[PDB]
Amino acid sequence: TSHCRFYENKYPEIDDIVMVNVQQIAEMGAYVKLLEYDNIEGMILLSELSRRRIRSIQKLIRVGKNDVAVVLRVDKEKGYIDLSKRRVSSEDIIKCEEKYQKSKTVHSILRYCAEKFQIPLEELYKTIAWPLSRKFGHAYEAFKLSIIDETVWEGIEPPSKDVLDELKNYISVKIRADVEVSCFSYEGIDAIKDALKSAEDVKVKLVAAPLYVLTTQALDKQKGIEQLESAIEKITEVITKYGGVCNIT
Amino acid sequence: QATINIGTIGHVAHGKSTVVRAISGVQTVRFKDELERNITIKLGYANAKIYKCQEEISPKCQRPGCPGRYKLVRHVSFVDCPGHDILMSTMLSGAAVMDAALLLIAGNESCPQPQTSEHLAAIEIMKLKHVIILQNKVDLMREESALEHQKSILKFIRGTIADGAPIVPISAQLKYNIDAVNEFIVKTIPVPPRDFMISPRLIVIRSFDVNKPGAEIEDLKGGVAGGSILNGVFKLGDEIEIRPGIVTIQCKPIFSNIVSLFAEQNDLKFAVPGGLIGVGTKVDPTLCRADRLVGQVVGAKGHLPNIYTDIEINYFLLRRLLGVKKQAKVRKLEPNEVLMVNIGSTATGARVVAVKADMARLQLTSPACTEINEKIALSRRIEKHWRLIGWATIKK
Repeated sequence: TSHCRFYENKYPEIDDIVMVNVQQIAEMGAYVKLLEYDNIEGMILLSELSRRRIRSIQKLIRVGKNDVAVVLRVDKEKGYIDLSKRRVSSEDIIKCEEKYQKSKTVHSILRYCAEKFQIPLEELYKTIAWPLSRKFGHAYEAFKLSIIDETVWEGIEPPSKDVLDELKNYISVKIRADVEVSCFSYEGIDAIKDALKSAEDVKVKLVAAPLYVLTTQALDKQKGIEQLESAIEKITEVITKYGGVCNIT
Repeated sequence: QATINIGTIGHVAHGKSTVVRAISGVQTVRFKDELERNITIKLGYANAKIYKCQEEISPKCQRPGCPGRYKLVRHVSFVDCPGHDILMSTMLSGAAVMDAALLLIAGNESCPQPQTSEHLAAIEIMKLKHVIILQNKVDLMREESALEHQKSILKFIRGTIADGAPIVPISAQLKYNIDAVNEFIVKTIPVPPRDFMISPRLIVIRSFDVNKPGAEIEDLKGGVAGGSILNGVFKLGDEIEIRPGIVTIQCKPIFSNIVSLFAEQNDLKFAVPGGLIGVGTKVDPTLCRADRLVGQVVGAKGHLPNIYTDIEINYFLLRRLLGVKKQAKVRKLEPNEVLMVNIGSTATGARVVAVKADMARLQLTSPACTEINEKIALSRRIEKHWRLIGWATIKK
């Protein structure tokens, strides 16, 4: 309905690396909820959080914020489970942070699908999660290859094909220029045509004989810096060889 | 194509456009949002048909009884100018482009209306005495009042160069009595002859780009010049010089090869003179932007018009001025004063170098082109806007 499991085991089995946020700290340590099994919660010890004794003025700035944590021990039938982040290496922080960003960007693409197609969220989640997360790594680079190699969609069935269409629909900028062709010539048309035949092959629109609205597409937003400028240069080049006058905004 | 340039003249907010509509069906538009509610800047254009019933508006004789079809006489084009005393330059331009005139007087509005009188004077000056007079707002006036008005008009037109010019009582809105007008168009206005060998000269009043908002540049259009010919059949595939030039202070003439010579509603091989024509040229539509080719002279390549600023004028003036109710005394022309000198289509601001007995020497702040002797209507600034003083000829 709202959110569910990762990989069909009720708890984070012993000595894996997950991510939590600290909820409140009074005397036990934090009541950390697990960010992978969202509604569940565990806890963690005071001496386990760093080695330093945590000030209350230090305790207030940390609550709510999330971090990474390895798991020491787990009751298989109780949710009363421990966590740990003193015994977490520096590389494992970035590795599990990348895994959890991966997790959030594969959860957000199914949350609205289940809650706007109005079906039980867990069943189609797990029918995706058996072959794609058991065959290899889970749904991020599975779905970046699924839109180009369609054998992923036919390897396992969803209970409906509208969520199929919405998942195909989710994962699958203009720089405005008002160049003023103020020409007073006889070979100007040809020049304009020539200009069109190189600056458009990005979005060029005629407004009148002088005014032209061209919205040059940028990829890094800064890659259209090298495009607009080029266009301008071309324009400058063009009109000296024909007879007219072009001025650029 | 269009056989004779027939102009429309009258007072502001009388219904010249309305009259045109009544005649042709072709609308003068009334535009630029100012002019949508009020009054046009550009000339209004319409194409009227003459195919007479001899056994008309449409080439079929189903209407006037006899099924013997409408016998082709002519096709005529309108030259409808602004009738405002502020915008008179356009009117002046129209005048030395026209071959004949059409007067418009309203019933309930007075007989010595200033603007109308001014227009009449202008017409007289510029050899346009072929005026068909139209009583317009008669769908308002009494059985006696109208008659009185007519009588007054007759009285007025006794000392003028118009002597027995025909008067017709029409409704431009109700569509009545225009048969007579049509008849007169063949009757009282014969077309003055316009040949092959008289040196080809085009007089431009309008600049046009047909560059529509939304298109791609891989599908482009050139520059179209809206201008009239009064000598020389321009045929498709000729080179042109436009001679008042382009400004650098010195000016340099513009060179354009013919894309098209378009008249009526369909593009033609030729452009036989005595008609107002849309000439597609290889020239930029950026120079045909709004109103840039207004009052410019076009000649076929291998020709010499001269671009004068210092001019020898032979001038003649009135006793008492026009444009006003309040017809003020003509005080003598004052040296180094800004007059407006209208020559064919130009409306140049000129300064007086000398005043003699019947001759004056003029400085032009904008250069005009004289090929022949050239017809002039003169204008002056006494009461803010430009009033008509007199007329001239370039003594060259």
